[PDB]
Amino acid sequence: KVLPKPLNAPNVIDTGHNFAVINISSEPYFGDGPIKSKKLLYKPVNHYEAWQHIQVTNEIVTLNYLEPRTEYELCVQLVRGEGHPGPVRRFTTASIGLPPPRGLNLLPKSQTTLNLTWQPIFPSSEDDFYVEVERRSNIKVPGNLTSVLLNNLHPREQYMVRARVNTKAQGEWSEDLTAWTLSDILPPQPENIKISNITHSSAMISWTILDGYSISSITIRYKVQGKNEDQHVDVKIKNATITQYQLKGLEPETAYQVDIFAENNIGSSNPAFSHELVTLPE
Amino acid sequence: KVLPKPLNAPNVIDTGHNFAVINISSEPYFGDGPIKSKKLLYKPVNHYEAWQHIQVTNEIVTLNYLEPRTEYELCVQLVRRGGEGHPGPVRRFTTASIGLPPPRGLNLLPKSQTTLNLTWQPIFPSSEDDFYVEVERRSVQKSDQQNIKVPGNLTSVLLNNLHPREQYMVRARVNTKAQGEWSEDLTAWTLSDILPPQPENIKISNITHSSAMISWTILDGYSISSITIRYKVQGNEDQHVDVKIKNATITQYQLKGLEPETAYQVDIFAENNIGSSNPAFSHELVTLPES
Repeated sequence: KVLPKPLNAPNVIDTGHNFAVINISSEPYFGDGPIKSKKLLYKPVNHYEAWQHIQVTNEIVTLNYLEPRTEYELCVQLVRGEGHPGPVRRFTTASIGLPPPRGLNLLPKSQTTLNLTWQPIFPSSEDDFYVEVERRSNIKVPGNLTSVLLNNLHPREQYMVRARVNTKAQGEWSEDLTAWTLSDILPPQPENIKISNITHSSAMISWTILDGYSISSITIRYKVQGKNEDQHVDVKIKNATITQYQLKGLEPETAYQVDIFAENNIGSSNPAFSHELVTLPE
Repeated sequence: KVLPKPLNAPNVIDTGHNFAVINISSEPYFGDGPIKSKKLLYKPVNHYEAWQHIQVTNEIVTLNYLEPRTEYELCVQLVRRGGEGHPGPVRRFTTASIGLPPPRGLNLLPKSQTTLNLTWQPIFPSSEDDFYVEVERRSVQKSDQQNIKVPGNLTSVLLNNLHPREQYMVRARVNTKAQGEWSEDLTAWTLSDILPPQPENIKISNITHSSAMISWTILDGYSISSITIRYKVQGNEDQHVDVKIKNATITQYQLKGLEPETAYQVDIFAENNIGSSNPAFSHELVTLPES
């Protein structure tokens, strides 16, 4: 009595990202009936492990608890003991959405050009991928790239850009990245110049700058009041987010001339001078 | 003894706006000398009043206390050593102009992305010189200065050929041959060519059960003329409220009359000549309970 063995490989009916629905194609078989038990054997390809299995009452079965984008192999055994496995079916599960690229940075390269960069990407699957970049009013860049040049923009403009990673699935959008093109003109001077916490040795100085002019740096020049002074002091603040400063080491009962500048890709601003800093006796 | 009278008119040799230097031209004369005293008579033309007079010891006198751009007439009388003779020929001269004050009601207003219009009240000067208006356009750093002269019968000058979203300093003065006083600088922005950035630095503080204080920052230079604060109860909704602020210098706002223990969706917009900005959202408006 020849042990029965299916004619056709199992058929995949519906595939998800975590589940596969299979028609095991038990019948028709070759050999002698009747059949008292049908077994579907399944296993992720290139995984060194024993085959998993379940008994199938009928013809249709759903494999749950699967992994994304994984290829699985399927075959069926029938019992009249156990016979030879039928033809093998291979299928791959579905892609899930990828999170946006890491270390996203949008930076000015010119007055008409922004550069968007991200960290190199290592997916959990061998999907072919590209990055979709959206300027918020679309350009598709090959996934082997980590930088995209956004051209033909206008000087002194503010742009918002987001990205996502596309395979077959569509990716999760990044949060917007806001950046400015470089300025075409000199920056405006610092504003709201107040001086507080005067001592005999020190004083606090604060200001605000206007956004939109690519102000990358701030110079605070101070100097003892005289028509005859051989020395002045330039403090150079290369991070234009700092908006206050403690002046220390001054001379008591002394009048100072304080000037505050702001610079960008074009040049410096006019002096935002302050009405006199005069330290206290002692 | 035929009474002595000068033959030439006095000569004006220097001229200011408040003074005149005169050679009285006493000699040569007609008649019989010698000369005991010389007298220069002078008067503002078209002034119904008596002639003023000054004694001149020698030949050169300096008339002070004069008025700007005023026509005067001069003549000289002589006394001999042994009364007063005929006045000599008359010399007319006009004093010099002083610098006029700047135009009044000065106003600089943006008309387009590339045009500013400068206006002023019609000018009625204290003299009758042919005058003009000089308009000086500079940048904030006083870079590309452009001077334009406009005929004095005009009250408006269009300063086109500029650039969108830029600031310009404009001052004016009224000139004759005497240069006028420069007016105070007027600064104005050209109209935007693009939509305004959304307001930023949005802060919601002083939360109560009834209110809150919304602060924000907008960017100068985009010709932003209005601010819209739109808030609804978080939920579709059958109603919402639009606070409309026409003074774009207001950066705070006190929302009042708010239901206790409730969540609001607050959006803030910026409006200019091109249109409206993207909304500046905040889900952060959640009041405190009646307690």
